[PDB]
Amino acid sequence: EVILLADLVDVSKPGEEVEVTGIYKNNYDGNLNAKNGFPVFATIIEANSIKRREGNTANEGEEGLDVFSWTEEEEREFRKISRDRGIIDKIISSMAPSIYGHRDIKTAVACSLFGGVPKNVNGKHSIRGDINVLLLGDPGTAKSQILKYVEKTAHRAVFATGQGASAVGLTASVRKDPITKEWTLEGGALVLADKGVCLIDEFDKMNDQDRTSIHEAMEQQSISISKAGIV
Amino acid sequence: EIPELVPVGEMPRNLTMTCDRYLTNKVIPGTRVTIVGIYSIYNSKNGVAIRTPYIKILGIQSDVETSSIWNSVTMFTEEEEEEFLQLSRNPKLYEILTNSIAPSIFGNEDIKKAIVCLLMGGSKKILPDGMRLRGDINVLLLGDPGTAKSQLLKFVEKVSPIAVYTSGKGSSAAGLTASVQRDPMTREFYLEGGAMVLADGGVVCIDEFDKMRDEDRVAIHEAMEQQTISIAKAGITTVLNSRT
Amino acid sequence: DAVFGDRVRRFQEFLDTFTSYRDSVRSIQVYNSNNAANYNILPHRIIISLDDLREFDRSFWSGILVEPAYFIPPAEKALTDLADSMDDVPHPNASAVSSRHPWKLSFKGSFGAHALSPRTLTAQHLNKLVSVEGIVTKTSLVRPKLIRSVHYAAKTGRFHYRDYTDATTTLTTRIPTPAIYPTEDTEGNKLTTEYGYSTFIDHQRITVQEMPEMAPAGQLPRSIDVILDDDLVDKTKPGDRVNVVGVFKSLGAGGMNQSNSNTLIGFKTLILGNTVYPLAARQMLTDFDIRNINKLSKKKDIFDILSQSLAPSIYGHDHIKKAILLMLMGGVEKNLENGSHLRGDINILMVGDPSTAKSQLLRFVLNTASLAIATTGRGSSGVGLTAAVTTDRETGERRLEAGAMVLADRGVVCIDEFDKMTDVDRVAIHEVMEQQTVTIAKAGIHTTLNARCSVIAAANPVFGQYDVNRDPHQNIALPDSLLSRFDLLFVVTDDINEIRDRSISEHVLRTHRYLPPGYLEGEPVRPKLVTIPFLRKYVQYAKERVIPQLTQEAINVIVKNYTDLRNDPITARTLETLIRLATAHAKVRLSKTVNKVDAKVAANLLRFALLGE
Amino acid sequence: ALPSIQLPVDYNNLFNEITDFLVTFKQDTLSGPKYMAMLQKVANRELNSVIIDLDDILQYQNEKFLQGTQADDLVSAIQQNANHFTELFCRAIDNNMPLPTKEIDYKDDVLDVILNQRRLRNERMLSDRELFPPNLTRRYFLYFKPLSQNAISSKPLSVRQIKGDFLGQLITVRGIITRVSDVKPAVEVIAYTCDQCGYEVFQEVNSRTFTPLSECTSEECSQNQTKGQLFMSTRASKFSAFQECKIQELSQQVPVGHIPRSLNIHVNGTLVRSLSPGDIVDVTGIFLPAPYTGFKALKAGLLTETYLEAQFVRQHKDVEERVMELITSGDVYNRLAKSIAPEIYGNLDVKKALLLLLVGGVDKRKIRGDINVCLMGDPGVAKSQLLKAICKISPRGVYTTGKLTAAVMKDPVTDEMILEGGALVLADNGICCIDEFDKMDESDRTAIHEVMEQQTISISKAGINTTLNARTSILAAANPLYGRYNPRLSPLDNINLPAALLSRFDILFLMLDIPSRDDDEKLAEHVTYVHMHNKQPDLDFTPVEPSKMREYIAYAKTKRPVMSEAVNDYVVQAYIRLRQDSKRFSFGQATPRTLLGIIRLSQALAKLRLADMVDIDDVEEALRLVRVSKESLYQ
Amino acid sequence: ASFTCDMCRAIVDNVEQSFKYTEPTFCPNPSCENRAFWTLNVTRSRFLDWQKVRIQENANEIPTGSMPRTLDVILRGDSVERAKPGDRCKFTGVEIVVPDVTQLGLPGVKPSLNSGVTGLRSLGVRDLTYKISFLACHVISIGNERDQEVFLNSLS
Ligand SMILES: Nc1ncnc2c1ncn2[C@@H]1O[C@H](COP(=O)(O)OP(=O)(O)O)[C@@H](O)[C@H]1O
Ligand SMILES: Nc1ncnc2c1ncn2[C@@H]1O[C@H](COP(=O)(O)OP(=O)(O)O)[C@@H](O)[C@H]1O
Ligand SMILES: Nc1ncnc2c1ncn2[C@@H]1O[C@H](COP(=O)(O)OP(=O)(O)O)[C@@H](O)[C@H]1O
Ligand SMILES: Nc1ncnc2c1ncn2[C@@H]1O[C@H](COP(=O)(O)OP(=O)(O)O)[C@@H](O)[C@H]1O
Ligand SMILES: [Zn+2]
Ligand SMILES: [Zn+2]
Repeated sequence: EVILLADLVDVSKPGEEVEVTGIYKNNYDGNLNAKNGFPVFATIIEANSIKRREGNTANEGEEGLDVFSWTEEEEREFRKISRDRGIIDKIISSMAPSIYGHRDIKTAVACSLFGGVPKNVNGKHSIRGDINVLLLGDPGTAKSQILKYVEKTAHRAVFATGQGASAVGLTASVRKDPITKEWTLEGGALVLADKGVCLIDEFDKMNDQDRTSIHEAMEQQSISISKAGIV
Repeated sequence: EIPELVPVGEMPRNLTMTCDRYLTNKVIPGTRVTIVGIYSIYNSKNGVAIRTPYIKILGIQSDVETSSIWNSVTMFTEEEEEEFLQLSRNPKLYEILTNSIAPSIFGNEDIKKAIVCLLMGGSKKILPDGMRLRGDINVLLLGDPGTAKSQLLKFVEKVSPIAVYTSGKGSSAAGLTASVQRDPMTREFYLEGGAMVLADGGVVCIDEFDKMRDEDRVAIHEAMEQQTISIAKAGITTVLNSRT
Repeated sequence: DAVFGDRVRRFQEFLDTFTSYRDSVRSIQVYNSNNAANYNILPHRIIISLDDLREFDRSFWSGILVEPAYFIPPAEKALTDLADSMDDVPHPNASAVSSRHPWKLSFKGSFGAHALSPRTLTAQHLNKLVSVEGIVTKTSLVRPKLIRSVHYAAKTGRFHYRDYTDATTTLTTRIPTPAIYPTEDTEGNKLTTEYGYSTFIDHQRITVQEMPEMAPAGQLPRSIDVILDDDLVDKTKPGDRVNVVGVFKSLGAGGMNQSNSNTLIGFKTLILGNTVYPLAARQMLTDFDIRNINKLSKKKDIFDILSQSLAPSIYGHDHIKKAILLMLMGGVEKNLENGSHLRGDINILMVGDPSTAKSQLLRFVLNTASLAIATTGRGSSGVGLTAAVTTDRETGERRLEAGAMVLADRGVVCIDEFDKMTDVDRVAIHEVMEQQTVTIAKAGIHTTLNARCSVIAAANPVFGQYDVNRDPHQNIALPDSLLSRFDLLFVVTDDINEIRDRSISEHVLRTHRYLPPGYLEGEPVRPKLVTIPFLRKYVQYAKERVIPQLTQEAINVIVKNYTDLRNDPITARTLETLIRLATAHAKVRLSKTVNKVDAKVAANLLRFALLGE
Repeated sequence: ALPSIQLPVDYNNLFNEITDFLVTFKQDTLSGPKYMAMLQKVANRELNSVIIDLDDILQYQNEKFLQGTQADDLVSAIQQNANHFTELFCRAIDNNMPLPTKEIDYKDDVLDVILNQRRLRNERMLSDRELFPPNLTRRYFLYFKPLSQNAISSKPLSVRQIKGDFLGQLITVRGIITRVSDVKPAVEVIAYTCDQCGYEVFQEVNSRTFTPLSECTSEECSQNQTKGQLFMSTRASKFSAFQECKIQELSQQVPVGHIPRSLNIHVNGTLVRSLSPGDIVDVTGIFLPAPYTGFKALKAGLLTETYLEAQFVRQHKDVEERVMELITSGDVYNRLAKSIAPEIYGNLDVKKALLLLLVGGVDKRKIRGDINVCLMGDPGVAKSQLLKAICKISPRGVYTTGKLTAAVMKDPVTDEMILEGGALVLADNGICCIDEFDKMDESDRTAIHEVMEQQTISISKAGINTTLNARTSILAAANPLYGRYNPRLSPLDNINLPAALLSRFDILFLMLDIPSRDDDEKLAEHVTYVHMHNKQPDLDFTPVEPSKMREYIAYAKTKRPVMSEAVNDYVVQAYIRLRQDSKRFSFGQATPRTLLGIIRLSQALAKLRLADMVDIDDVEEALRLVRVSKESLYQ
Repeated sequence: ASFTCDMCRAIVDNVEQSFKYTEPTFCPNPSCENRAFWTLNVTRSRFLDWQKVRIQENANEIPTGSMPRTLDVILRGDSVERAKPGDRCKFTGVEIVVPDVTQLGLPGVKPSLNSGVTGLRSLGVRDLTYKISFLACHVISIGNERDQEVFLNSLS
């Protein structure tokens, strides 16, 4: 059990992988000594900080709590490189540098990774802002390495493939808690990509019920749930 | 909390609140409400120093919700009633209501007329022999993608005073109709209403109706036609009214 | 007290003014004395009219209807004194002397604003006498409760009694007794408890839920818990549309203790039920109604009049409504000497096209029956139809609660969408159709439950529309074993027409043009035909009064028709089915014999049901 | 605090009436006081159960009325409060205890030696140079028997008709006992011994709970005020055989739309173990409440349970000369076939097979001796009526549905699961009638092989593995998946039964709903002829006698005949003939298991004719019945 | 364990807890008369690693139709995490017996089916139950470095 205090509340999410840097304390409880038979002390981690473990983080060069954060000099360099003519071609050619060719693939991935603008018209109409990209190709054309690069690159990135992705493994599900036996929602794969990228590998071989349960997230950008007394 | 204002990647958090005296029985579940009140702390029977928070309600306001629990009661103000009578005396209010539905959707004029007919609805009639006839109309938009059917569903959910928006994939037989749940403290079964109970007296909207399961489609037949859900489960038998 | 004695003499003056209550108390006492001491016992209760007490003393009427805790026990004391002064019995029993129940009050009359509903019972009506209406649910087990203990001391040889008070028993609040028997007397040394002279009353908790037709938009029905006094115990079964008159009272510390410093829980609220009214499932029969029934029974086409009197809004299905009429007045049941249970309850399965008004006939036989329970294909469970085992709150003991199919005993079950049960529910339903009793062997409980009930059910074919290809397998998706227990398999086809279609169209436009009486035009709703209460009185009269018996002039016709129908989906059970029609038509004629006109109508109806005529 | 009232019942005069009735009354209507003789038998240790009859008390007060004096209505005082009158009668018996007239056997009684040493203590301490509770010395258990044919105890009541006003009164209930617990000892006097003073103390128990004594309250132990620790002794304690069972309301007594209620019956003393589960009984007992102790009594308050302390239990339920009368009647096979289930017509051979199911076959020291029969017929030809009827003639048999099996269930009187017997358990040494053999569970589809083969119910649940006893003959009823029978449909394909089941199984009978005009008439006037008059019709034949079969089949089970060797040679030749027919559509061939079945049918008819040899014409008629089964396989 | 008195801040250290968490009774300051309310010193006290592994007999020595009997084995000190579940393994050490800790009157725990021993002052009127456990001191189980220098160092 990990204690979150002050700003650290609501930072972590259910299913989110984190690196907690915290003080490892111990306290006396009577239940462990009751059910164990030996003078055993419970252990409690008081968290001092939480770092999101985004991507593989095999690179140890990004030293900081948030890898996608910036300083003021980094913002100055962003404003410097944004005014260069041809920055679009630089971003496209720099997107997945380990893959040769495939200019349409890299352009579509850049468009999906940056995305458009969601629009609200008068509080009455909603326009989806994100861009969904399908890569149909022969095997041995490095379609999945681009997906792994987007996993490394995007701010939030969720992966799914094949029969291993259920209809409610995506979207969101409901479940009965062991305490009080109440029906509570559980966030799916698309809940963990609320401002990010969901990536599906081997899309055709996935079941139709599992393929196409994601219409409302990919069109209305929303998950409407009506089950077990929960709407 | 409001789904438009949820934080990124999280779940909407349920918060327990209380009303006293004449603030009680003012809201139907499913409405959108603005509430003013004090944020107090009460100790609960369920770690260290954890005292659960609540809000003691001092004031309830909701333009979408009217007349508290429904009694067919006229609480509209007199000058607004005169303005509404002026709208009913308009020679071309039909085109006004047609253009009011989906101003950002081109075409689909007959769909907009059917939507206005759905929102106004028919008249419920009672016969001396107990014959109850339907006073609502159910509209199914079947067609190609890119015809903005789901945008019409969302706008119907916005315009209607009592409305819920559901899925075909995200639905269930106990989810649309009323469900049988168990109370934790008493260990007794009780019926908690579903999506067609929260939409009683109003509009239920279903998206991707072609895809909802064959056991899931057919729990709706009495709720569409007979305007009731007859449930006999877990020792509880009842006929709830669902005028959706 | 002085004010207590003053209200005692005021209620004594009221009972002196109206001498009908004295006559009723005298009648109860002489009936008990004649049926108990000499060669089914009238209890200690009187029917107090609020209206008759209103013209006597409006202060006492307002005291009863506003603050009944200080007004009902003085009237109890005055009525007990009048019953003691009226009783003149020699040589009484010791248990009769020691254990006397005081004469309780049961209230009738108009209540005005106090006549309420379980949803609108609110905190301003606490400690007030209210009348509520709703469904009985979750009846607790009948369990005795001690209110007076009588002990004997042999060293002194004297009997000492101690009175025991509860929050639910007494309207006034007394200091609670911890229900410990006195081990020893202060002067009489050892004390021995003498059961039999001690006073025990039956205690029962019911739950009055709001009537679901009066539920508002978007809200579930609410419920209250009602204590039943020992006279009113077992008057109510679950599913009863009861009207309970009682004092809406709150009890308990309710979180005001020092342990519950900031818990926001409320107080536990109950109703101490003064009286219980059925609200007339078995309607009383005046002699004018009997004269009308026996006058119309002599007509030759009383079957036709009572058939088209059922649901005039529904056009067509005339033979189906005839079968519905013979279903409500189901045939006689015969129990043989060897123990074979021969079913007298005719059951009907209606399969066919959409919008042929099968579910509307289900709603009509729901409304017009004495006891009717509805169920749906996807809204039912097999355990939820027969019985479910659950704990009880006031006992801490496991017990059964009856499901849908058992609570409708001596009644009808209105099954809609029968073609799409889960197989688990199909097992239980088929078990009732072949056995009429359900055997529950679980939770340490080995019980059998009787269900002698009729079944009307509606179904669609396995296709979207019914085929005219007369395929036996595509009639229903259920197995033919469940088809066999249904006596009348009616099939309906919505064949597309012009003249009859125009007749149905004009009939339903005449149906929509009806305006209910006493209501304004254009506002929201808030050849002889007999009335439907008169039809229910006819059905009730035929059910309890006449038991027909079977006679040979129908029998030769029945065996000739069976040989014609079978030898030229037929079953031997069809023979019993003819009997389940034939004496049922005798229940139309009210005669105790069955004649040829019953058997010919039975053969015609079964030929319509099977061949289509 | 405790105010006092007056009641018009005198306990001293009633005690005088009881102690005069014990020495005065004698029953000369049957042809010295008989109750004094019973107390003499108590003093001679002949009997342990003393039954006071209220009819004897009513006749005694009627005799007092004949003498001219008047009693104090003793039987009404018994019926109002029997709990105090039980102890009053016990003290009246102890006041009039006769001297023993035989050998005492003083070495067996430890309490006599203890009370001898305590009287030595009392004479030594009070030399100066009650002692025991009365329930300790009581070796008799007192019971009450209600009056009959002479009044509330005489009238039998249902469980629902028992109200709160019937507490303290002797009542009578009719009901089926659901659960009977094991016989457990309940204490009445606890003996504690002091290790220092060497004395004892007795503490009486009249509740569900009791508290022990820590320190001795003896005069010698407290005079020097030594703090001796008391030790409980089970040797000198007074015990009673207590058993708690649950009685259920009969379904005829239950109103329409209600669930039957259960009541607790506690039996004590010599009335233990007479109660049996599944038995409809009349129980006359004292209706007493059961109070709690401590926190449960404080929280539940005035709301108190109840139980029944049973006083009397009544069961609701030459032979060879009648057997010889049935012999001289003639045609025992046809009479016992047509007499069984008189609501059906015809179908003689399958009805004879239903009889021979009840007859059964012989065993060998092991080969099973059970015959098993199936009705592999069309729907609507009265299957369940035959199953219910063949349950009603033969006792120790239950109707069951395959929608079946035995399993130990939880939520018992104890927290552990009790081995509640299923349908196969209670049908042991009898007949189990399984309806809808097509519609049955896969677990039962496993279980039927162990039922037929090893005749046991092997259940392993919650770490408990046990083998319950099911020595059961099986009737099966199996409709096919399609109702109609056609030669285009194979029999095994139509019935969809596995081949191993029919390989184990002996005799299938297929009757079909074939429309024949005269046959439908002869069935039709019979079916409506049970509907003409009251109950069973006239049989237009030798009439039925439902009581007569159950002893004749018991005698048939009693003979167990043994057959000769030349008849066995004819059986071998007939088996060779049926294997030659198996060389010759129904695939079903003759097996060695069918030969054992043929043998079972052979000694079944040897049992019916009460014969010592199996006759040759009996064997060929049995193989004719096998040919009838072959005709059923064809049609 | 080391504890401090809440009255006079006196220090009692080297309190040994056999099977339940125990506090000192007598304050070592003769001026102070404290008996209860002792505060634990988390930093000063010395702790050891604990692991409770549950074992059963192997399938070779299981007789016909028997559920396997179980035994709790305590690993302390260096021997923690040495034994992984599902392995044939040999523990050598001490057979010990453990009491019911709840029956000894542990602080903050209510007293909690076989009848055991009683008549103790810490028990009061309650009884004490015993379980067979094991205190193993050495474990064996009877059921990477991709560089040249460390591999030649690890080589014979
Ligand atoms: N420019 C490139 N074009 C095609 N394949 C490449 C390129 N660069 C690397 N690869 C190879 O593609 C492989 C990954 O292919 P993958 O995406 O798994 O195939 P698929 O598209 O069938 O899933 C890698 O092992 C890598 O060696
Ligand atoms: N007539 C239109 N006016 C404006 N937007 C439209 C129109 N037709 C289609 N669209 C756009 O195309 C999308 C169509 O989605 P929609 O057809 O509602 O999904 P579904 O196929 O699930 O019904 C919407 O997001 C909408 O913004
Ligand atoms: N006179 C009539 N003739 C035919 N149909 C009618 C008539 N009156 C009402 N109906 C229709 O019958 C319908 C009810 O049948 P339905 O609900 O389809 O039964 P089920 O639910 O069993 O299929 C109603 O919608 C009503 O419009
Ligand atoms: N003498 C008789 N001959 C044939 N059938 C009869 C006779 N008497 C009654 N029956 C009918 O047989 C039916 C029993 O059905 P049953 O054989 O149990 O059906 P299933 O074979 O589908 O289980 C009863 O409903 C009854 O109407
Ligand atoms: Zn002593
Ligand atoms: Zn100190």
